[PDB]
Amino acid sequence: EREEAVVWDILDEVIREHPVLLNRAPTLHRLGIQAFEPVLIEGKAIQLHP
Amino acid sequence: ILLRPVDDLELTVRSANCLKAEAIHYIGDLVQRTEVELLKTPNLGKKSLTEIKDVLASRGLSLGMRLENWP
Amino acid sequence: FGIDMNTDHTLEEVGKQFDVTRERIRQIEAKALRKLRHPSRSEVLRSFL
DNA sequence: TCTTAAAATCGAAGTTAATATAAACTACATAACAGACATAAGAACAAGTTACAGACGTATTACATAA
DNA sequence: TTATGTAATACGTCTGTAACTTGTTCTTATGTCTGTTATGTAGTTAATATAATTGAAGGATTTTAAGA
Repeated sequence: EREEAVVWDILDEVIREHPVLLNRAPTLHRLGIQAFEPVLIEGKAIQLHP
Repeated sequence: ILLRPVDDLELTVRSANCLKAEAIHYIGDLVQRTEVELLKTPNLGKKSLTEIKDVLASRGLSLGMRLENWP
Repeated sequence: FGIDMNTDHTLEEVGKQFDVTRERIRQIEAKALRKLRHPSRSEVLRSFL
């Protein structure tokens, strides 16, 4: 909650190679949900590969 | 460990009694004194001293080191 | 206190364990309490405040 | 074999946070709330019972001194 | 050489501390009984009066049972 730095290093280590699932509605086919490796970025928006 | 008070050593009431009677309050004050200086304390006998030695040696410490500029 | 046990017990049936004496049970429990209060074996419990 | 009324269905997320009309008196039994008392449980003090510690006193041996 | 007398030394030990334990004694929290008030239930009223009720609405297609 206090958002210390070591929390940020721990977060990097947990997300190091943990894939996440991205989805967009409507899910017309199975390509509407795909797994990506996350890269932590400053901001509030998800960056998507073109 | 050098910054904990004497009671942390968990001394027998006889021991803690004696060392509180000589105003020996800090483990530095325990170590800078020697065995003969403690054996001269009234009511501090040989077996009391040996159990002090055992318990203090449990914590990686011993009697008689010289601590500079204590405290 | 009833740890790992279905019911809590008062001094009576705690005495009923070996010797049925009240003040000895109280003094034993108080000795155990100040022994646990010792800062050397209570840091792991102080974190739960 | 041909009308004719029913029955069922009709994309995902996302957000979203409600209202609003329209018998009285009497009699009885029961439940709830408050107060006081007795009881069981704990806190406090003091005593007794017991072994061990801590330094002293003693006993023993060896060195020194005296004959 | 040997009695003697001091001195180191090791072992009992008398006493001071402390642990274990009980008596008992006082205090308090709780459970219970009892008395009083509010709540909840129930019964009755005697000009005469005698077939609701309120909406609601541009649907478009299929399939499947009743009626003839």
